[PDB]
Amino acid sequence: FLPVMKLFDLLYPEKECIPVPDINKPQSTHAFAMTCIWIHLNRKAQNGDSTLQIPIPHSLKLHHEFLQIALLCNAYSTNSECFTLPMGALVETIYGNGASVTPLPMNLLDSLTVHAKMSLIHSIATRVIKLAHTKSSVALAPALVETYSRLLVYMEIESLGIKGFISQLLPTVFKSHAWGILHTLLEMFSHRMHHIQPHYRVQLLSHLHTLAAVAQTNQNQLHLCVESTALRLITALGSSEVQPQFTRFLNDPKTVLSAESEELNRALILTLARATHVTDFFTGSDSIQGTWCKDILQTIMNFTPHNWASHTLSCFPAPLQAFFKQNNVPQESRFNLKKNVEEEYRKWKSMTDENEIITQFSVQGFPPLFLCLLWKMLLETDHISQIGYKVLERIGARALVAHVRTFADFLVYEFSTSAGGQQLNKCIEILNDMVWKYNIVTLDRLILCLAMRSHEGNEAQVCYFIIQLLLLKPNDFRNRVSDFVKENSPEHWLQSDWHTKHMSYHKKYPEKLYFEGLAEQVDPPVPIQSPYLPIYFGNVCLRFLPVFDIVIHRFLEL
Amino acid sequence: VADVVFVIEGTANLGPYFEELRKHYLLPAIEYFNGGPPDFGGDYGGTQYSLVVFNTVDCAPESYVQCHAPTSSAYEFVTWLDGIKFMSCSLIAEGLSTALQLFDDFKKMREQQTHRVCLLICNSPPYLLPAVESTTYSGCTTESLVQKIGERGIHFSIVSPRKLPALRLLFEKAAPPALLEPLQQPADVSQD
Repeated sequence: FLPVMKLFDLLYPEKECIPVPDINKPQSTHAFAMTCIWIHLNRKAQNGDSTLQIPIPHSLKLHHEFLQIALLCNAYSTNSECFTLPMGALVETIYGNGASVTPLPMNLLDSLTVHAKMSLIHSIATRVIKLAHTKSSVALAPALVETYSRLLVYMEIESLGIKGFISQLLPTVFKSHAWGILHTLLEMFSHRMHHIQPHYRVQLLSHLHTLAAVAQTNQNQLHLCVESTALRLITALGSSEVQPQFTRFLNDPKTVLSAESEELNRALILTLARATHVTDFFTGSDSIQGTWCKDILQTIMNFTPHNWASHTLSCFPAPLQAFFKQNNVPQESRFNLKKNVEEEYRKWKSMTDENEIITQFSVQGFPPLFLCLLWKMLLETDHISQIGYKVLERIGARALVAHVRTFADFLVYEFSTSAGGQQLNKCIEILNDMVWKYNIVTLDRLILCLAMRSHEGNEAQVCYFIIQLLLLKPNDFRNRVSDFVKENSPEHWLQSDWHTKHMSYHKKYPEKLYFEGLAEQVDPPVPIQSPYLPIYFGNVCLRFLPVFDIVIHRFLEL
Repeated sequence: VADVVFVIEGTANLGPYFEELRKHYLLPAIEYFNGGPPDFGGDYGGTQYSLVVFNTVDCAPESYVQCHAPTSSAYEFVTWLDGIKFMSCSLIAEGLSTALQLFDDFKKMREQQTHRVCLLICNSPPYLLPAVESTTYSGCTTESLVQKIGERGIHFSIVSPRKLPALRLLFEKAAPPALLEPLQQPADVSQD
C-alpha cells in the first residue's frame, strides 16, 4: 500500500508547506485525506517498529496534530487505539432518560455519516444485541433506528450483516415474546429501507413467513406490521426478479409458503402473475415454461385459493390454474348462504347462555360462524354488554376473514333488499356507523374476499355494488390526512424532529388497536404494547394499490 | 536537521578500497541521520543530503564536475552510491569548491541551521595547485579550507583510508571546532 501511495503523493502534493487548515464544515474529508492516510501509514509503521515510523510529514505537519462546527470531527481513528475520543463523543444511544417519550433525535447522513462508514461496523450492531440479550424490561431507551436503518451503504457493504443480526435475534422468540426487537427494525426496514437487493429480500420473506407461523402471536395481535412488511416486500419485486429468483425459492412453497396467510398468498400470486406478464413470459410456451409456476400452484391449491371462478380471471394472460377453478366450492355450493345466515341467527340466540361456556365455545369457534355475531350487536343500541369483548379480542381476527366470507354476500343481499331505496338509507345510516365500533380490519381482507365468493354468479352485478357504496362511505379520518400528507416528501431524508413530530401526531388522533372506546362496568386495559410505533397508516398506503387494481384494472369487465 | 554533503574523491585513486570503507561507514551515512535504509519519498524537511564525485586530471579532457544529488530522498543516495564508476594531483580544490558552492546555495535556500557535515573522502593524498579555473570561485586549497571552516560551522570530517599521509596534518587547519583530524577506525561516531 505504501509504495503506490508515496509514488502518487510525490506528484500530487507538490507544494512548499501545509496550508489551508480547512475548517470546512460541509466537506473536510476531501482536504484531510492526505493527512489521514499519512497518520494511517505512521500507525502501520509503528505497529512493526520499523520504516522510521513513516517519516516526511512536513508538507502536512499543520494538519498532523489538527485534533487540538460539529462537522470538524475528522475521524482518523480507523488505524487503532483512537476509537475513544472521536467516536465516543458522538451522539450515542440514550442512557440518562427512560412509551414514545424517547429524547435525543438522531444524526444526519451528509453531515458526518458521509465519511464515518468504514469505521462504524460492529459498534451499534453489538450495542443493540447487548441491550437485547437480557430483556427489554423498561421502555426502549434509544431511538437510533432512524440512523441505523437509514444506512444504505451499510447494507451495501454488509448485506449479510443484517441477516446475521436477524439470525442472532431469532433466539429471542424464546427470550421474551420476540417483541422488543422484532417490532424495532421491521417497521423502519419497510418504511425507511425502500431500495434493497432482492436476493436477500426473498430470504427475508421466507423468514417473515416462518415467523408468522412460529412462534405464537396471540399476544402479538399488533402483528399487522408483519403483514404490511410482507405486502411491501412482495409488491416491490414484481419488475423482473421472480424469474431468476425461482431457483432460490424452488423448495420454499414446498416447505413454508402456505401456513395461514392465504390472503397474503393471494396477493403474492397476483403479483407473480403481474410479473410473468412483464414481459410476455407465456406467449412462447404454455406447458414447457409452465412447470416454472405450476409447482407453486400445486403447493398453494391445497388451501382453496383462486376462488374467482371465471369472473375475476382477467390479469392472467394465459390462465392455467383457471382450468381447475371449479375446485373452489364458493359459498359452499351456492345454497349454504341462507343456511349460515340461519346458523348466525341461532348463535345470536344461544348467546343468551354462551357466556359461561365461552371458553369452550371459542375453541376454533366453528371458524366461519363465530365472530360475525357482533353484527346483531350495535343494531340494538350497543347490545354487546361486554359479555365476551375481552374474549372476542383474543383469537378472532384470524378467522374474521372466513366470517366475513359469506357475510359479504349477506350484506349484498341486505343492500339489494332496498329495490328502490327504502332499505338503502337505513343501511347507509346503520351499517356505516356500526362497522366503525370496533375494529382495525381496515378492509385488509374484504377487497380480496369480494372476488373470492361474492363476485360469483350469485349476485355478481349486485355484489359489484359493494365497492360502489360499502367502502366508498368511510370518510372519518380524511380531515387529518390533508395535514398528514406533508411529512415524508417535504423531508425525504431531512428529518431532524421526526420523533416528536410523529409522537404528537399519534398522540392526537389515535390511541391503539387493543384499546376500547366505551368504558362499561369493567375495563382493565392492561397496556403492554409500546415496543416501537413510528408508522400507523402508511401500512394501508400500499394496500390501497391492490384496491386500486381490483377496482379498475383487474375487474375491467364491468 | 541532517543537511549533509558528501565529497567522493577516491573513485580513481583507490577503487577496491571503497567497499572496505563503506561496509564500516555506511551507518553514519544513513543510520545516524535516519532510522535506517529501507522506499520513501523526500521533501523540504531538511533531511536531504548530496554527494559530489570527482576523478583525476588525466582521465578528464572535458568532464570534471558530476555533483548530482539535489535531495536524494534519503534512500536513492546509497542507491547511486554503488552505481558511480571508478575512473597524483586529483584536483581536490576544484572538487571542494563545488561543495562550498552547494553549501552556499543550501544556506541561501534553507532559510526557515541544521548542523551541516561533509566528508572529503580522498583515497590518495592529492593536491590541486590551480585554485578552480572551472567555476565562479577562485581560491587555493588553503583559502577554500579557511573559507569552509570560518563561514560554515560544518564538521569538516576527512574520512580517508587506513593510511595516514601528510594530507591530514594540513587539512586539519579548521580553526573553529570542526573535528577535521579524526580517521575513525573504532565504532562509528555522530559527526567528527
